[PDB]
Amino acid sequence: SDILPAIMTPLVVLIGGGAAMTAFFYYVER
Amino acid sequence: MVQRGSKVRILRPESYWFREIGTVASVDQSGIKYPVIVRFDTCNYNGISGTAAGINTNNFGVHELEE
Amino acid sequence: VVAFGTPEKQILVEPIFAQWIQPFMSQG
Amino acid sequence: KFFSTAPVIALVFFTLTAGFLVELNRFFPDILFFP
Amino acid sequence: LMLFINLLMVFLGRYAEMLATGVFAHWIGAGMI
Amino acid sequence: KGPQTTTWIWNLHALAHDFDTQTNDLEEISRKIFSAHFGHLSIIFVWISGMIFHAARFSNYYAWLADPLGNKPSAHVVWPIVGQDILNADVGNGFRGVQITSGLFHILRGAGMTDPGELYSAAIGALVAAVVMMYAGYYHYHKKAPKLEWFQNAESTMTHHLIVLLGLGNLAWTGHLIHVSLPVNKLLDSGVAPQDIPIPHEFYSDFLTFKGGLDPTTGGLWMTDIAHHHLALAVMYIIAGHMYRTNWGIGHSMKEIMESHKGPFTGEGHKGLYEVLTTSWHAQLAINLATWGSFSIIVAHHMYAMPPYPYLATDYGTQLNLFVHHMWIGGFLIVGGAAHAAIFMVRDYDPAVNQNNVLDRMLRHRDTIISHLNWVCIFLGFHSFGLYIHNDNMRSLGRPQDMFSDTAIQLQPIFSQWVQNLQANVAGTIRAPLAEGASSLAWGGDPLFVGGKVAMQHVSLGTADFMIHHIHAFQIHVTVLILIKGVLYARSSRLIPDKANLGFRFPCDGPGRGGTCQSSGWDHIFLGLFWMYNCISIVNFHFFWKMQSDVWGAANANGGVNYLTAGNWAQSSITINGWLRDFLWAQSVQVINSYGSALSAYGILFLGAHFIWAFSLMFLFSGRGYWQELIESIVWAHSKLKIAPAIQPRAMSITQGRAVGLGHYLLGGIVTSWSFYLARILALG
Amino acid sequence: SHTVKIYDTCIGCTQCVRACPTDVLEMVPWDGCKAGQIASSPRTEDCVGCKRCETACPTDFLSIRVYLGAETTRSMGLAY
Amino acid sequence: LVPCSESPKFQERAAKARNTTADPNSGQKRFEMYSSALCGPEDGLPRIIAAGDFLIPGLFFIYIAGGIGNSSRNYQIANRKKNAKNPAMGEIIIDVPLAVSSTIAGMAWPLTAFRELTSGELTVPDSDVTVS
Amino acid sequence: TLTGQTPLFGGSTGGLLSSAETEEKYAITWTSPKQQVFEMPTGGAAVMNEGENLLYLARKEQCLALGLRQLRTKKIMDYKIYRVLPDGSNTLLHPKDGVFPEKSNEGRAAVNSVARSIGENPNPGAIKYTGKKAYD
Amino acid sequence: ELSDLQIVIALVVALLPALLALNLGSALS
Amino acid sequence: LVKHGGDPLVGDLATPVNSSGIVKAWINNLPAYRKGMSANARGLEIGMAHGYYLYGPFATSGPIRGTTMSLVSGVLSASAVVIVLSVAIQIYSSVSSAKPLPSVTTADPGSDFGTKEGWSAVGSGFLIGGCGGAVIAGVLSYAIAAF
Ligand code: CL7
Ligand code: CL7
Ligand code: CL7
Ligand SMILES: C=Cc1c(C)c2cc3nc(c4c5[nH]c(cc6nc(cc1[nH]2)C(C)=C6CC)c(C)c5C(=O)[C@@H]4C(=O)OC)[C@@H](CCC(=O)OC/C=C(\C)CCC[C@H](C)CCC[C@H](C)CCCC(C)C)[C@@H]3C
Ligand SMILES: CCCCCCCCCCCCCCCC(=O)OC[C@H](COP(=O)(O)OC[C@@H](O)CO)OC(=O)CCCCCCCCCCCCCCC
Ligand SMILES: CC1=C(C/C=C(\C)CCC[C@H](C)CCC[C@H](C)CCCC(C)C)C(=O)c2ccccc2C1=O
Ligand code: SF4
Ligand code: SF4
Repeated sequence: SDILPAIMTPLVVLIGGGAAMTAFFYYVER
Repeated sequence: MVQRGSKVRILRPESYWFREIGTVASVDQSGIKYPVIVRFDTCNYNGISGTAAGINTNNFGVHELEE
Repeated sequence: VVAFGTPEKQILVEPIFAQWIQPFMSQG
Repeated sequence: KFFSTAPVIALVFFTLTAGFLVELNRFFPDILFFP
Repeated sequence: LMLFINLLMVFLGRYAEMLATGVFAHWIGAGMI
Repeated sequence: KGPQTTTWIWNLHALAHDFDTQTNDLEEISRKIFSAHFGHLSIIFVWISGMIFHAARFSNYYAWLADPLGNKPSAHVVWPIVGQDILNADVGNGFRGVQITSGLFHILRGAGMTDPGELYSAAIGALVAAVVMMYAGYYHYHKKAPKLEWFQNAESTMTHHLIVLLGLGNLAWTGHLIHVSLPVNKLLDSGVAPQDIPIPHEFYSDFLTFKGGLDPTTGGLWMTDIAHHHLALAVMYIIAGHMYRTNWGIGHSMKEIMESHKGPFTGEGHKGLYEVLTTSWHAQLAINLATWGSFSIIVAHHMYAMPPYPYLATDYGTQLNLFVHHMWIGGFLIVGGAAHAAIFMVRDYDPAVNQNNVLDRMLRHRDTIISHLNWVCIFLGFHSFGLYIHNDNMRSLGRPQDMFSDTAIQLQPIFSQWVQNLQANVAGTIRAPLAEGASSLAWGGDPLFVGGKVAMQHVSLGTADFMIHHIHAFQIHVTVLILIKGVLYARSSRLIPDKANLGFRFPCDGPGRGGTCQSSGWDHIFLGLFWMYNCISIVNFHFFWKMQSDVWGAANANGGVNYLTAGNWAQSSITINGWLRDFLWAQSVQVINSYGSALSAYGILFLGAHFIWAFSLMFLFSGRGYWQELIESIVWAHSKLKIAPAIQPRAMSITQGRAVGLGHYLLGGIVTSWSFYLARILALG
Repeated sequence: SHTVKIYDTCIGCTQCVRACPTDVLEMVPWDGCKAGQIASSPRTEDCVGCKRCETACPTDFLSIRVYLGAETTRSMGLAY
Repeated sequence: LVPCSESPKFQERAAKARNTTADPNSGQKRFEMYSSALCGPEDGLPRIIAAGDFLIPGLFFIYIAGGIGNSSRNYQIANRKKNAKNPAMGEIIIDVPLAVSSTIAGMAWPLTAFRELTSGELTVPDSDVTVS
Repeated sequence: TLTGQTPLFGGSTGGLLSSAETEEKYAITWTSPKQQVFEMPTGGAAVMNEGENLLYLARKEQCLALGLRQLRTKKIMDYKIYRVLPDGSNTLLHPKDGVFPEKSNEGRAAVNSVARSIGENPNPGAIKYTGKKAYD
Repeated sequence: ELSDLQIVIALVVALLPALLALNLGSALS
Repeated sequence: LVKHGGDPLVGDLATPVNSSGIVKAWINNLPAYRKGMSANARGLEIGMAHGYYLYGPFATSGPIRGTTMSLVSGVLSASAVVIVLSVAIQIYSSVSSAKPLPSVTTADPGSDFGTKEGWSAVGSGFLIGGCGGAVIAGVLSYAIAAF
């Protein structure tokens, strides 16, 4: 779990930020 | 409170001239809620931005006015 | 005055009450 | 009339006050504190 | 010289004020020289 | 009528020169305007007299004229009262005075004025020119108001102002040059002492060449080339002025030419423009200020690249001061041009007159223009400033190989580099032929050295120069976007269809429609001035840093130049940290360390300018509201004490708050840069 | 939309109604004041909120007061 | 903190001094004058302590400030008594006779202050003071 | 059905956008004495044809700006403003009574007239959690 | 010095407030 | 070629740029507008074109450029961008009601954009096309380099 940074960071920033932005988009556009 | 001339201190809280002496210039009209028409020396803020002059005379309430 | 090269002429006011009260560093 | 008008009146007054203070400073040296 | 005279004669053609036509021809001569 | 509110005073000063407002008839207006133009010319004559007078009376002019390299021009002695004596500098040969940067001395030497008598004569000449120009105004207004017809006579006025002034002024000046200036400068170069040189009353390939480049002694252009140039222009302008129709059958009528020019795309073409131009002062002031500003900017570039006057090149202080002064005047004038184009569009625009002409067609596609400018500004924004950001990130991330630079990823300004090769190598026998050399060394040159100093050299162009050029393109387009938007939407928008009616200056049309603050054409000039400031600030910085890293310097033992900043432009100007560190931080060392020296005044003005600038944020960031509330509390405190003034004190107009915000922002920012430049170049250069 | 409320002290100068750029205001007959009129605001779905009305009103504590809320296409002043 | 005479730094500053006024002796005169005041040992720069230092020039300042304030107040009274409409050519245009009278009655404010304080002439009643 | 002749205009970009179709246009119809030239509020100069002229604009303020500033100046006070829905519902708005709102006419109620003057409006502290506004 | 067992347990614990934050957020909406 | 206004009250000027024949030909036959395409087809062509284009900036300009791995960057980057656009289409369509309106350039836009069905179809197209585009461009880059 030295690599956990290289997984957690893209997951949270890119994937989570993406999913968050998508969800907030649905939320404010529905 | 005389129509030709007077010294009324306005007690209307929402007024530019609250607590200022003013000279009435019109007879209190029958059936007019605010018929004093006191003329105050100082001008009001009235006017578009950078309008120098404003309003000198407003139809003040009789109750609000006081000799 | 400092620019004109006469720092003497500065209005240096000493903080007397700070001296009176004075962890505490020199109040000039 | 021109004399009465603020700009000229003030121009003269301050060109006097400024010159007066300049003259004072010219004559008396740097006075930081009352001697 | 002939060239300058030729230009003045042609300048009348251009016009078709006399001073103006001549002036133009003079400059054309200056260019040719 | 009466001064009831403090706003009256402000309004007085504001609309005092708004002849359009005060008057109703173009006649009375044009009379006022003509009279004023005289007044103004007198102000300029006073000022010119002042400059040549100070050069005569309080100057090291004669010493400088003797030995320019040694001496530093200083026609500005300061009275010692509060210890400001220190502002008087050791400029050499023991003269103590404020080192002037106007280049007045270079002007006079170029004019071939060597005699103190001559200089006093010039001073008094210009001063009587002032005394007559102000009276001429009085005469032409009070005594004898001119006639509307004369004004509308644009064809006459063109022919006149183009031969009488341009053609004849250039011939006149070439006389004054070849006869007085050119031989005097020849003698002074040969080494004839100022005293030795004869007074003026005492009294073709030799004096007219196409050498190009610079006089290697003086560092200026060969005054032979100057004479030949001015003569050329005299010739051209005499002809060109003959190509109009004044009070005869000979020439082109402007209205004929204009109405001729139509086309597929431009519908009815220029039909109606002569009418609006003649009837509308503002239209004229717009076109003029736009071209006048544009002229000052060409001045700036030309005077640095082809330093006309003798020894100017070597005088780095003047070369900078003049580029920067002219850039400022340029930007300010260009914006006033836009201003008066908007004032025209609001006041002096008739839909009657303009009907499917080029102006109407502009207004009719004004969304495509604003939209496209918007786009080109975003585009350029990103592909100029965003390239610096890119580089800040890459360089800070230690990925210099990923940067835009002469190294790594390279954006070579090839069009410009090409034009440069095409002007350096293409000396003779192309288009206009028989040019012995390049018009300037800027195109391509080995450094010409006058004394230790590099007079002028190849101003290179790399990635740094591509980038900063796109920064200029970006900021000029944004300034155009703001200005052209304020012009084309001064009449109306989708937001406020009756803007024409609301006026040119109005604070807003109130809080509705989401808010309409700053929707007026005036408000567009407000915002345009901040972008013109940002634009010209970066142009002046680009100049300062490029000059002092790549052009200016000192010749050491080896051929190499000792550039003022040692060529850090190429690598340091391609990041914002580059600019903060290697330009503002690195180069503010003179102005910040200037206290207790000759340049202390630049230090003080650096601080005071920072203060005026910050202070303007008070005006720009706040609204009339808060201030009138606070003002009335303060008035209550004067009322308690019976000090309350006759003129009720009113928080300044919304528009005035903005105008002083902007005034202080501009004064502060400009003076700040001015302090920094002067301290650095007076000290170092 | 913006609620436009006309208060007791309306001196029926007809200044507001001539100001309103979306003609929200109609000068209606009223026995309350010497003027014989008052200001009415039927068409407040067309109130942009410019407050040119308030700006034009000459009475101290102006009777015409516009209260901005629930911005719509017509309030927000959108062509689009 | 220590007399400037005593402080060795101040003597160093005195040796090399910048002359403000044209006269060569202005620098030396200034330092000689400044010798009286107390100055910090490291700095050797005259300091100001909150009577000669601050109180006396404070008094002079206050006298002049009171003078100019009083003169303005007096001229305001002259404005509201000269004409039915005070502002028009009363503030924008300055009546030199009224002003000079106001100035002459100015600088007498210290004696005048006692009378003004008596019966609260200066203060106007809260009731009168216009405040929304 | 709100029929007039469209003022001779070369076209602009200042006109109706998708909202014209999607939501609601407006239409100003006025009677012109002459074929005179007027500033188009969209930006430009159009020439009103002789007699009834119909103009489809994008908001009421655009219509009332043509009317109040330009037409009324030309002394043309015949203009009628119609909210046009997509279905073609043309609804007269501006002179709803047929008389300019400045002139007092009967059968027009006092709308949003408030008895109490500005001064006397209630403080919000008092009315907290009632859901009544000060002006209300 | 911190072992993988520990890093995992920390994550698994942190997952609990995650679920409960989702729950509380939902509630407060 | 002159500027004229179809329906002069609408804010749309016919110009040589929006109403010319050559232009109308090109625009109206691009896969957004081209008549007689399944929405899926519209998307597959738009996608392929963009994926293929997108490969280039990424492969050429990115951080690992020059290396062999740059081709893989190019393809994955372009595909990532296409996946993000695929998300954008889905969420757009989810919340979109609006239909492409007839314009000067395109008198009959169509329904493929303007119905939730259409956008889903287009997006499925766009995704497959885009990632295909990007892969094809990398394959061709490797091919041409080798050859
Ligand atoms: C800033 C760009 C600008 C320029 C360069 C410019 N104008 Mg205009 N300009 C005029 C003419 C004009 C001329 C002849 C002219 C010549 O070049 C210019 N302008 C130029 C008059 C027709 C007309 C009125 C002229 C009139 O208002 O001008 C009177 C002067 C004013 C108020 C004083 C304030 C000027 C600066 C604050 C002072 C700067 C001095 C110094 C740098 C810093 C201070 C030094 C120190 C004290 C610290 C005018 C308009 C106006 C505006 C505006 C915004 C402008 N302008 C703008 C400009 C109207 O509102 C206004 C108008 O209402 O629209 C019609
Ligand atoms: C976030 C901070 C940042 C900024 C502001 C920034 N970069 Mg960088 N940035 C780049 C440019 C760039 C530009 C032009 C730019 C301008 O704003 C910026 N950046 C800005 C490239 C050099 C590089 C490449 C990134 C990369 O390649 O991104 C993809 C680029 C693409 C998809 C856009 C290409 C745009 C089209 C060509 C437009 C053409 C339109 C056409 C005309 C229309 C008509 C078509 C038809 C009808 C005819 C990049 C980097 C990179 C990074 C990183 C981290 C950054 N950056 C960072 C930043 C790389 O690693 C990476 C690094 O490797 O650097 C080498
Ligand atoms: C928000 C509703 C939603 C859910 C619940 C969901 N997806 Mg998708 N989803 C995928 C996986 C997936 C998994 C494994 C999964 C559940 O385990 C889900 N999804 C679930 C990938 C195969 C595929 C591409 C990769 C994909 O987008 O992310 C990979 C999936 C992850 C790590 C598992 C987490 C589950 C998330 C809730 C899905 C996140 C989708 C989000 C909207 C976009 C985030 C940013 C994005 C640009 C990466 C995908 C699609 C995609 C979309 C969209 C709009 C969605 N989704 C939406 C959702 C693409 O267009 C997009 C599209 O390309 O496909 C048509
Ligand atoms: C640093 C100060 C500042 C910035 C950054 C700024 C930014 C800009 N101003 C613009 C305009 C204006 N500004 C105006 C008034 C002002 N603008 C001011 C100060 C600024 N204005 C001030 C102080 C004023 C008051 C006078 C006006 C009146 C206009 C315009 O009309 C003009 C405009 O809008 O034109 C369209 C835009 C220029 C066109 C453009 O888009 O370029 C591109 C964007 C740039 C250069 C900003 C930085 C972009 C960088 C490269 C970031 C890249 C993006 C990354 C991906 C970061 C995203 C991070 C997320 C992932 C979290 C741009 C948004
Ligand atoms: C150094 C860099 C430049 C710094 C200054 C730049 C300022 C630019 C700000 C924009 C102004 C453009 C022109 C607008 C001109 C204009 O009309 O502005 C309009 C502005 C406000 O007009 P309003 O619309 O608010 O007034 C309303 C009335 O017109 C009716 O409502 O007026 C003022 O700013 C009032 C103050 C005038 C000036 C007050 C100072 C008086 C002394 C000035 C002395 C100057 C000496 C100069 C000597 C050379
Ligand atoms: C500070 C500020 C004010 C207040 C500033 C004012 C009222 C400046 C006017 C007062 C100055 C001090 C003018 C000088 C007044 C007289 C000339 C007084 C005589 C001075 C003698 C002593 C010489 C505004 O009015 C304002 C309006 C809109 C946006 C921002 C602001 C803003 O920021
Ligand atoms: S609120 Fe004002 S403008 Fe409106 S009717 Fe009353 S007095 Fe007239
Ligand atoms: S806010 Fe403006 S549009 Fe709305 S009612 Fe008042 S004056 Fe009329």
